This record gives sequence, C-alpha cells and structure tokens, in this order.
Amino acid sequence: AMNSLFASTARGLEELLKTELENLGAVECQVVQGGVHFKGDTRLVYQSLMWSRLASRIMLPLGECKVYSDLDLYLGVQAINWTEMFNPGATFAVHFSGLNDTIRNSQYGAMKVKDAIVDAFTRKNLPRPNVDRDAPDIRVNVWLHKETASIALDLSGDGLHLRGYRDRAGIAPIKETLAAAIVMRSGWQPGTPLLDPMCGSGTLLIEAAMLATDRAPGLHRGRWGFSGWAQHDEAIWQEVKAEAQTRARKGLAEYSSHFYGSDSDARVIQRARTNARLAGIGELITFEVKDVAQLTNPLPKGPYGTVLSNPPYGESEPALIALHSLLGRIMKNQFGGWNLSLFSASPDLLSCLQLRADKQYKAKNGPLDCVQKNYHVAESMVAEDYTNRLRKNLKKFEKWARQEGIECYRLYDADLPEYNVAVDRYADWVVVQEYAHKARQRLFDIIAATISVLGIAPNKLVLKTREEKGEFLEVTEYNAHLWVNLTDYLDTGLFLDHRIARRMLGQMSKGKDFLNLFSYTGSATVHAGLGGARSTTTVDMSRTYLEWAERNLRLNGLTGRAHRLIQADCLAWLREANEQFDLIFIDPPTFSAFDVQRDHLALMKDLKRLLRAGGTIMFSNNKRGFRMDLDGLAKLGLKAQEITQKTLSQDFARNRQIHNCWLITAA
Ligand SMILES: Nc1ncnc2c1ncn2[C@@H]1O[C@H](CSCC[C@H](N)C(=O)O)[C@@H](O)[C@H]1O
Ligand SMILES: Nc1ncnc2c1ncn2[C@@H]1O[C@H](CSCC[C@H](N)C(=O)O)[C@@H](O)[C@H]1O
Repeated sequence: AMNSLFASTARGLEELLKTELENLGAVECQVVQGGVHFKGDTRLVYQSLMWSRLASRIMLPLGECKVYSDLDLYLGVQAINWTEMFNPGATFAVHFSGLNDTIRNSQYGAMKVKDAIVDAFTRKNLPRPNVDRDAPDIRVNVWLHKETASIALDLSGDGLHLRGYRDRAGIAPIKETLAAAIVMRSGWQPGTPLLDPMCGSGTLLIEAAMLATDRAPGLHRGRWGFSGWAQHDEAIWQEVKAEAQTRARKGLAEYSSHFYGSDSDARVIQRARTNARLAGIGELITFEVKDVAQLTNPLPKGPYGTVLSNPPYGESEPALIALHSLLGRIMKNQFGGWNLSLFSASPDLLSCLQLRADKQYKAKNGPLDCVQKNYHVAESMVAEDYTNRLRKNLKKFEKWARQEGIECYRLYDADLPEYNVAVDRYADWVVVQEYAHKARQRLFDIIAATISVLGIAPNKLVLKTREEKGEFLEVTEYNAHLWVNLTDYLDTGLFLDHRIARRMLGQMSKGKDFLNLFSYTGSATVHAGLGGARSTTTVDMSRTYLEWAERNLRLNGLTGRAHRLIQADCLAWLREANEQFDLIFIDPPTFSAFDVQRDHLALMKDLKRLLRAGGTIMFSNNKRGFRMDLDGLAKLGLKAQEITQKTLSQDFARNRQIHNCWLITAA
C-alpha cells in the first residue's frame, strides 16, 4: 500500500513541516494552508507519528463528499466502513470544523456524523459504540470547506504537542510544536551550549535537548489514536518503537554539551525541573532561580553557544524597557561571540537590546503576533547625547537642590531638540513627560538612558505619554509638605516652576489675611499658612482640587475656622465678594469664558475692592508675550512691580514658557 496522510500544523510552520516529513521518508508532500498532505507506506505512517516535532495532528483521510442536505453527509459518512474499522468495545468521538449553508452549526455537524456512525451498527444489528469525548479510542475529524466535507481518522489521538512530559491541560505559554520551530529557527547548533535566562516552564530548552539527543517527540507519549482501529499494524508499530528506544539511548549517552535555564520565579523553576526530568533529558539541563540581572556565562573560556529566550512583553513600561536594556548590556559583557535568539510579542522592546538582528521570523502564538529575531554578539553608543546632558544636569541640579532645600525639580527640560521631553524628579520618584514605532523606540531609548543615569529603580519612573487609579506621594518644598499624584492627572498637583513665588508668599504672610484665587491644589496657601497667615481663603471651581488643597492644608496642621475653601467660579466670586485681605495670590490659567490678557484689568478692578490698606497682590501668569496694562492700572490707582526675574528657578531657566510675576499695590 501507498497511504495518503495529512499533518496539520500552525500557519507559518507548513514549509518547515514539509521538510521534516521529507527527512523521515515521506513522499509527494504538498503544503496547504494549516497543513501538509503526504504519502508513504505503513512504516512511514508510524514513523511520522513518532518522529514529527511540528505536526499538531496526523490523520488518515477516509473520504470526502458534497454536502447539500443532512442526507448527503449521512450517505457520505456511511460510505465508510465503520463496523469493520472499530476494534470491539472501542469508544469514539467526532470533531467537526467548518460550516456551509446546510451545516450552519458545528456541534450540529458533529452530531449528525456521530448518528450516521452509530447507525452503521444498528443497521447491522451490532451493539452501538459509546462516545468518550475525553479519551476516545477512535477520533474522527471532519473538515467542511466550501461544499465538501473531508472525513479522516485522527491517528495522533491527543495533540502531538503533548510529548508525555507535562499535563494534558496544561495550557503552556508556547505549544511544544511552536517551541520546536523556534529552536530550529534560532541558529542554534546542536552540541553547543544553549541557555535561556527567562526560561519559564523550560519548554524551549526541553525541545532543544530532545531534538539534539535524537529523542523522539513520541517516545514518552502514553496514548495514540491508532489503538482502537482494526487496520492498525502492531508489528510495524513495535519496530518503530524499538528504533526510537535505540536512538534515544545513544543520543543521550553520547551528548557532551549542556543546557542552562534560569528564571526569577521559583515556582516555574520547580515545574521546569520536573518537566525536564520526565522528558528523559533531565541530566542534560541545569535550572536555577536567578534574575536576569545576575545572569552570568557559565563557560567564560568557551565554546560559544546560543542564548535563546522568550522575554516578557507589555501585557510602554519602564520595568520592561529596563529588563531588555540590561539584557543587551549583559550579552555584550558576558556572551561575546555567542548567537542570540529571542521570541517576543514586542519588537520595540527587542530594540532596547541595542543589537542589530541579521534574521527574523513572524509567528502567531494563539491570537498574538510575535517575532523571533537572531543576533550575533560581537566579541570583546546609546543616545550618549542625552546621556551626557543629563549626567551634567544631574551634577548641576542635585547640588543646587541640596543647597536650596528642594526635592522636587526639573532635571531636564527639552534641552536638546532631538530629545524633546521633560524629566521631573519628585523625591525618590521620576516623571518623564513626552511632548513630540520610530517614535516609540526613541522614547524607549530615552527612558532606558534616564533610568540608567539616575540609578533609579524602574517602578519609580512614571511615563506620561503624548497619547487614573491609585496613589499619592508626600513631598516637601522648602518647609511645606505637599501631596502629589504622578499618574492620574494631566499635572501632578504641584507646578514646580513657581516655587519661589510660593516661598515669597510665605515670607510676606505673618499675621496676614491671605486669599488664593484659581488655587488648584492650594500649594501657595500651604506656604502662606505656615508663614503665620491669620486666615487663609482658598478658591477654585474644581471640587477635586479643593478636596486635594484641604488635604495639603491638613498635612501641615492648618485646619479649623481660620482656613476656608470655597468652590466657585472666581470671577463671579470677585464680582460679589466684600471681605478684605492683606495678601492676595492670583495665578490663573491663560484661558478657561475667561481670558487673562483680555480680562486682567477687570480682575485688578475687583481685587482692588478686596485689598486692605497697605496690602499686596501677587499676580502671575504664563501667557506667552503677556502685556501688563500699566496705564489701565495707574488709572485704577494701582502700581505694579515686575518680579519675574527674581522668581525664576534655575531648573527652568532655559524654558520657553515664561511665568510672568508681579507685586501690585496702592499707587
Ligand atoms: N528579571 C528577570 N530575570 C529572570 N526571569 C524573569 C525576569 N523577569 C521575568 N522573568 C521570567 O520571564 C519569563 C517569561 S515567559 C517564558 C515562557 C517560556 N519560554 C515557556 O515556554 O514556558 C517568566 O517565566 C518570568 O518568570
Ligand atoms: N473660572 C474659574 N474659577 C475658579 N477656578 C478656576 C476657573 N478656571 C480655572 N480654574 C482653576 O484654575 C486652576 C488653574 S491651575 C492654576 C495654578 C494654581 N494657581 C497654583 O498655584 O497651583 C485649576 O485648579 C482650575 O480648576
């Protein structure tokens, strides 16, 4: 006999499958979407079941028909000689994929086929065979495409990816058949060291070890689809089985190289170790619990080999960027001369390695697009532009900030126009704020470089992207304690560039009645309050920012009747108000119905009504090119002394946005 077979595989693997079938004897192989049709004699059927590492399932087409009625399928199914095919007492199951105008539901199709099969027994007065979906002895597949159903015996039984070293469920993050592909694409030469420092369940390393010691994927499988079937040939199966034993033993006894796996998670490593032991190859592989950060080359004196792995992906994250960036640095340092292959769902994260891949492959892993890329690591740059600038600013501002008593400040303010980003330090945290795949990888480089210059821990870096759950952070500004939130708002709750105007209010405050309009989180009120203000009044339209202001006042012991918070539109509040204040801070947005340039004079007109004799208004804004109407003011009997230069902090000295600042008083 010449038999006709079909092997299914994952899309993308078909050509690799066909070569593997050919290498083991198969003839007339033709790739097709999701599989390979092939031929060989009966030893060849058994040899492909035992030996194929890429096949998901191997089956035997039994026939095919057109399906234009429940009847056609029924007739079509009964053409095949079931009663003679089943061993006595064999259980069965039917899996049916695909649909047409008559079989509009798959489970329906599986049902009609199952019924047609049972009816081959009824019509010959035989005991009806039972179904066992869990572990049938006979599995029948049918594939319906366009108008044709194709029926086939599944010879694999369980999927061929189960090699007998795991759990039949299971759910591996990478199927065994895909992991064997990855090893084949990796450039890894069997017989040279292989290492995976993020090894998970160890699957990559176990497939590799089995491939390299000629250990058949089938060697340890406990069950096959051919055992319930009458045409089965035990003596040929026995001969394939004994050929497998012989080759495994020699493969193992002769292998002289080694496999190294490591992973940070102690649970997976215990599973990796039991898996490998059950694969038969456990003596060839060493697993340890170890972070990529302490990765070392166990063979510093050679021979070179391959580092093969499947890193975590963004399931933008600073921790991932840092993990990829450090891996590249460790490759270069520890594994010069070696081959590197990586399977990832994030090409952008692979770019953080700072290596150029000389080969790549696309593969689906379930629903996810992944790539595998291979690289050569040279024997014995990185936005050095930004790096040097940032190391400079760091030396400069760290010292300046220590002298001034400042712990939140701007480390970098788009100083180089090709690295157009702000980096703000808040105590032990850092926020990088973007302004600007090409783009994304440049951003990643900036993040890697900034994590590396600062010596900061990745989880303490927050990325605010060009494109709200959690936590507030307590910070100081000279003597104020303030709450910030680095992630949930467009801003952090503290406008850092205005710290000096804030410190000044605090010096001008002793026994003063203070008013703060457009107060935001009330940081200026906290400075006034701690300067001995006799009462503070803090106003803003936002209930959230007023709650946050109150929490800031509370943080510095400023509670009770003397410290008020008022939710209002500040302009209508100004129209109607009567009380008087000695010190007034008003620092509005440029627009909100309100226009600072247009309306400032009319604010000063109302503010005048509220300013107690001898009092001062500190007015500020950040409208670009703002013009103070000095004539309007003098007409109101007010004068204005610009203090903009005196209130400029060093960390913001080169910034475009100018925060203009004025002391207004009685003429
Ligand atoms: N910093 C670090 N050092 C070492 N291992 C890490 C790490 N960060 C994450 N990991 C590990 O990286 C792994 C990525 S998932 C690996 C899946 C694996 N190839 C398989 O076939 O089963 C996880 O096991 C996680 O524990
Ligand atoms: N018409 C209006 N009346 C009252 N508050 C307003 C407003 N329009 C905007 N605001 C508030 O103005 C603030 C702008 S942020 C101003 C910065 C703030 N003065 C500080 O010292 O930190 C926000 O808190 C916003 O809610």
